[PDB]
Amino acid sequence: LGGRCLAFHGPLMYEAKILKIWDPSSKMYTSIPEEIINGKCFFIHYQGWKSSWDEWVGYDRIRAYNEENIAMKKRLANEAKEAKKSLLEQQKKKKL
DNA sequence: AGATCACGCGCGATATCAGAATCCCGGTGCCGAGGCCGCTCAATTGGTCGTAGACAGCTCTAGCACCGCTTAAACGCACGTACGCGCTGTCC
Repeated sequence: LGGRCLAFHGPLMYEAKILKIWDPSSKMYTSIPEEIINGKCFFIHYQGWKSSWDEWVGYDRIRAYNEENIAMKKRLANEAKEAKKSLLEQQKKKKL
């Protein structure tokens, strides 16, 4: 509770802080979409964003705040920007 | 080669998907304002006396006015150069 974590949104990562941890067994959260209500999900406030973007995320969309996940986030950002540059270059080439 | 139609790209406008901040509407508790009461000090009433200001007469200084010359300064004109202003790009 309150620890730092990395969360999925699209093909990119975003640093977030856990505000609520949901325990489906006891039906309570320590301080919900049906597809994650059954399992242990977490309410997270994303670093660098407003409270309006706070959301519940399951285990699939979350990762521990470690070196490996930070590096994987950096790789995702790098491949995303590379893809955008490639798409722009392809459009430019198609234009001539 | 030129004109018309269709497709693609670029730009403008509206909408919108949102989400952000502000304004608004309602309930609530408050304390700040308006009011009444009592007391007293400052304003009003009455009177005096004296000097400050109002008024008339006179004086003469200064303001106004006028004229005429002469000549410093304003007005006018022209060339041009350098400063204002617009546009553009970069960096912070």
